[PDB]
Amino acid sequence: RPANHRQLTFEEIAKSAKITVNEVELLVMKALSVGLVKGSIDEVDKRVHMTWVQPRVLDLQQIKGMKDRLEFWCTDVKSMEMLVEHQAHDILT
Amino acid sequence: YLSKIEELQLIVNDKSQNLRRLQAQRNELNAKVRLLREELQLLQEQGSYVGEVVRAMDKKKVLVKVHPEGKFVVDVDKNIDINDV
Amino acid sequence: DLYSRYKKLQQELEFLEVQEEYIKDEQKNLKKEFLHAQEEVKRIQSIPLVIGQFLEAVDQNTAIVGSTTGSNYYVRILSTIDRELLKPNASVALHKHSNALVDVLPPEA
Amino acid sequence: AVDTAEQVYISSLALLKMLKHGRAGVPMEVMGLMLGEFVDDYTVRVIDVFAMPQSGTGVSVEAVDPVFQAKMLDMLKQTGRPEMVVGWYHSHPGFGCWLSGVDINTQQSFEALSERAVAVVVDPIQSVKGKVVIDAFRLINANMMVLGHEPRQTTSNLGHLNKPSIQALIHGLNRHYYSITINYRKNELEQKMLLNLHKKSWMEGLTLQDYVVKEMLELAKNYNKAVEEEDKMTPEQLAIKNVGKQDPKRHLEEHVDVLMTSNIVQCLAAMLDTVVFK
Amino acid sequence: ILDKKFHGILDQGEGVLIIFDEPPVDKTYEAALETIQNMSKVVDSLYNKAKKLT
Amino acid sequence: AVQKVVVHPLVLLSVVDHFNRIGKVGNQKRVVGVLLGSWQKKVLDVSNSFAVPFDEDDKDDSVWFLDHDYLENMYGMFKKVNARERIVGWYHTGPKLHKNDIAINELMKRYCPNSVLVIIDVKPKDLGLPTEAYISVEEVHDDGTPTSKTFEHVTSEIGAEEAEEVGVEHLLRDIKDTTVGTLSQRITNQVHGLKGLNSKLLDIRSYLEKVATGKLPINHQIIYQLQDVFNLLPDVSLQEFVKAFYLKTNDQMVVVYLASLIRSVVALHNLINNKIANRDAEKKEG
Amino acid sequence: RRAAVESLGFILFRTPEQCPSVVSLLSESYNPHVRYGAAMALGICCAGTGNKEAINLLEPMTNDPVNYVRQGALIASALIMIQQTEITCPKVNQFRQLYSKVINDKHDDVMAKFGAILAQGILDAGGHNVTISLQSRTGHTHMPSVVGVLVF
Ligand SMILES: [Zn+2]
Repeated sequence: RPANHRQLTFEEIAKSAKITVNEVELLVMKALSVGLVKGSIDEVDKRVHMTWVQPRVLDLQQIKGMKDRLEFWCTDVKSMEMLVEHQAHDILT
Repeated sequence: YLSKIEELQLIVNDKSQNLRRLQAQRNELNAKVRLLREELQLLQEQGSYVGEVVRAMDKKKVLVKVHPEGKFVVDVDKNIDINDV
Repeated sequence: DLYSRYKKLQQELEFLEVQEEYIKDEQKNLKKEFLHAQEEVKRIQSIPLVIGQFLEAVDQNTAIVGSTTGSNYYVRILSTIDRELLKPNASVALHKHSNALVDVLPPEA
Repeated sequence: AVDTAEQVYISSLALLKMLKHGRAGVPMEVMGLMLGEFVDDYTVRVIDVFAMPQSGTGVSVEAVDPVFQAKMLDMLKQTGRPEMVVGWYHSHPGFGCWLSGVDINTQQSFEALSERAVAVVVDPIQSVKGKVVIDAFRLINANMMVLGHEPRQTTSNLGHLNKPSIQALIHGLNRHYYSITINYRKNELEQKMLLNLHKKSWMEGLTLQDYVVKEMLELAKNYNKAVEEEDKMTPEQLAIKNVGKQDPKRHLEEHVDVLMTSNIVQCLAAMLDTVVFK
Repeated sequence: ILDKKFHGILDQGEGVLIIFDEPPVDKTYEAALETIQNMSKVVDSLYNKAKKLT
Repeated sequence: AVQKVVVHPLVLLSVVDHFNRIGKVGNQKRVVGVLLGSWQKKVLDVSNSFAVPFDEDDKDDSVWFLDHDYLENMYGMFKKVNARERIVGWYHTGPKLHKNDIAINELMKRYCPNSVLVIIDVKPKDLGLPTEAYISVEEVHDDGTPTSKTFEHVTSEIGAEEAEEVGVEHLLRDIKDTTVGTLSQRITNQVHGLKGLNSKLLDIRSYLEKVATGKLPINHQIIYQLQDVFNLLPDVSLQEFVKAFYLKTNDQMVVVYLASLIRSVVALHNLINNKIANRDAEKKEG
Repeated sequence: RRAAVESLGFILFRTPEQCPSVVSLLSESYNPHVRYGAAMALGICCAGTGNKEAINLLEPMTNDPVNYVRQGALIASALIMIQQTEITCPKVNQFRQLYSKVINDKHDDVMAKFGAILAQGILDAGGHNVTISLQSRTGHTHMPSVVGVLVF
């Protein structure tokens, strides 16, 4: 899922997990005890919270995530580093 | 009558001169601050020994007994008289 | 002479405004030089300093110092040490070649 | 014959081997050799200085094994390019310098063998990055005493070599000696790269790895209270009267630059989120 | 809570009654105590300043 | 085994001087030499090295020549003058690796089991870091070949030693230690930002070149597995630190209140001394 | 740096009346180079001036701690005192007996007293008949008085 939704619902868990609405707490606490993810779940509304995870490749040879995040970030911090230079133009003097 | 009074206006220019002269004085301040710091090689030297002058003798020398050691007839510097030794 | 006086006042002005920049740069330089003076002289630290004794100062910063080699010497002390740490004495820290007063050891108490 | 101011261009490898070989030569005053090129009378560039094995008897020319030289330089024959052994070096690794008796042991030997035969006196103590502590000289004949010993054709470098006001035992032994100039030649390809690898190594942070940001500000607000009240307590007792007394005790209170630079660091390191992030 | 304290503010609807404060903040206090006397010095110097001129 | 080192630039000039040996006479144009190492700790240490007379041909690229008197008994003379220094590895130029590397690896491992070679550069105008360090282990592959001695990399670093810059830093004179606040960190800013995201532009560029025609990093899946370690932050279309909204507010909080309070007190430092000192020394007319 | 403080009178001898105010703290540099070239700068700059400020500033330059800047300051005293007569500045005979002081004693610096009699000869070039001439009546500058002095 294309993040920025990490604290979320439970019906997609009870739908894709082929589990019920009730048995998601066993699910999340046992999955934390396994050791593939380490985020302490917001349990009051069955709201997920996640950490480090193991990947299975992105867009078909990692086109889209790589471009629109990696190179977007490249030109982000690169060009705003040029802006750091632009305001720090002669503070080296 | 433009080309008369611009010359007078060129003393706003001369305000930079006073500031120039005075920061030249400011540099002249640090010049002997740095000379005081350059002086400190004299601190970097072995100073001297103490000595027991028992009694002087003729012909512009004295005797000196060093603190654990024996006596040593030694020579003087240019700044000291045997009348004062 | 209003074509040549007004010519050359500008000239001597631009001269002195160039000549200001030299001393502006030297004032930039010598503060760095004085900092290099500060720290690169104050590396005079504890190269394994010896314990001795302090006896006399003829004036400001020129000592007469006894040692735990027993004898008595005649050196100068730095521009750093406070003059009310040696007030009859101290357990003192001395260099070796320069053999000058560096520091006050903690007394026995 | 005629005399003109001799110049010692040094290889910077020689500087490194002198400091290292005398550093390992811990107090026991090691001996090594100098291996160089005969350009003229008034200059010498040394190109190679290698190591000689430690002898615990007495620092001598008789410890110089010539077949050790033959074998070592034999390995060095096809290795790069060999040259003439043009001198030697001993060590006084704690104190500055003096003109040893080891000089008058081996110097006549190497001025018999070689021609320029430069004595070399060394010390590592006097600094770590900013001095020229090594010292070098050369024995004078007794036969030139009919000549008065004041010709020198380029007296800028004797006006730079006499200029440091020569210290103790050198002019205790002005006789049997005459000095020699030792500059550091053009070594810029190494100079710039050790400048790089000094403010890239010998100052911490390999620049990917600096951008302590906060706990230093906890300790620094401890600083900026504890330093502050002492900056407060003192200038109350400034010359609040009309006295014309002129005798200061000097303590120069001010404490400005700590605040200044530390808080520029704090603000531009609080910038790190908006800087490195987006 | 009234007369004495252990700085327990009335936390009616939480369930802990959280007992909290940060007593070392006194860099700001100390700077205030500085300013109060720093300009006592300055005001004492102003007499010289506006006296020795005219 | 070998993890990080302590290396002093005497080896660096011991590279550059043999570069002066074979540069003007340049026929095989390469400086390949032996790295003596005072192996003290798990951290390595070097204070000596020598360059072997050596060649390396292109055809079949496995013809190469040591000098085993210069390798054995020169090392023995060195062991006599310094037994603390012993062998730890070697070094070469030509940072493009090749096929003879594994052969001199085969011979460097019999002198020292956890050996390490050094890829150098003769002109680093780099970001920069100095010369390289490897580690030779056998992981063979997922392939089933006879033993694959593929060069694994040790993270290289530099140490220090007393009294080894005495004339050199004296000659440069451009030494400026205490100026962090204007320049010494903006250099790092320019450096890690631009030079890390352009190495990352080589990452996207090289790996999209693998997408087009290349390895397409399968079977070393640690590539995108570690781009997931990058992808701790996904930053999806609102850049997603609106949970760090108040956290960044509370971060701006502390330092900007420090800024306001402390710099007002910094004014209270500057102004009073400046005005009093100036008014005194100015109204003293003579 | 020495060449930079040597080029000054070479480019500014049409107006020698600014050199004291601009080489003033240059006479108080760190090295023998800029101090030496500073003495020479006031020397080759203010040749025909009846200035005596250049003289007054060469006074702590001829009493400097560095030896061959005292040499070069005697030579700069020769430079200021030519295109100058006795009554142009009252220290001409003071510098004659001052050269005499420093050279006719032995205990002063040999390298720093070499300049004294050579500077006397500069001062008595033809018995003040002949002197240096950077600036003609025509304004055509003279090639010995530029080229020879820069090599000198
Ligand atoms: Zn020795």
